Amino acid sequence: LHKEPATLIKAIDGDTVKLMYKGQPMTKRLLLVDTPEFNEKYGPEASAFTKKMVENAKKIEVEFDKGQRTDKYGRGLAYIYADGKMVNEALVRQGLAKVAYVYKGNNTHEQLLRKAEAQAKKEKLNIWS
Ligand SMILES: Cc1cn([C@H]2C[C@H](OP(=O)(O)O)[C@@H](COP(=O)(O)O)O2)c(=O)[nH]c1=O
Ligand SMILES: [Ca+2]
Repeated sequence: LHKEPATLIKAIDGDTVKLMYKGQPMTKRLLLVDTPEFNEKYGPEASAFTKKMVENAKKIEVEFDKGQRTDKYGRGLAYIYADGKMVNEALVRQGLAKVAYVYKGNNTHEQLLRKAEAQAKKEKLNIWS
């Protein structure tokens, strides 16, 4: 996989962000994770965590997996990096997202994320508390 440049347009919620990618505005949905909706428990914390991560970043990168790059809603499916740190993994490590939506073909970082989820659950963090 390769990292490609993008710039933040707007934080949306815990697992979606609006970025400018190849010069077009696009809503990116984070691969392999599920954050609670803003209206559910830890939803506001997940949105806040992602917002901080992307808004503080000096460099945001998008990394597509091997499979489909857009979902049925037209959202980009990607791993997103903020100054080299993966947002998807960070949310999971903090117990603010579950590993989820693991489809054959877009799952290169599954093991990495499940490893994070295990540590988060061990520490009884947030969703696991
Ligand atoms: C993460 C991801 C979600 N999706 C679709 C599945 C779900 O369809 P449904 O909307 O019919 O349930 C939806 C969940 O996204 P959200 O968690 O943002 O609601 O996004 C994909 O198709 N591929 C993916 O990799
Ligand atoms: Ca969600």
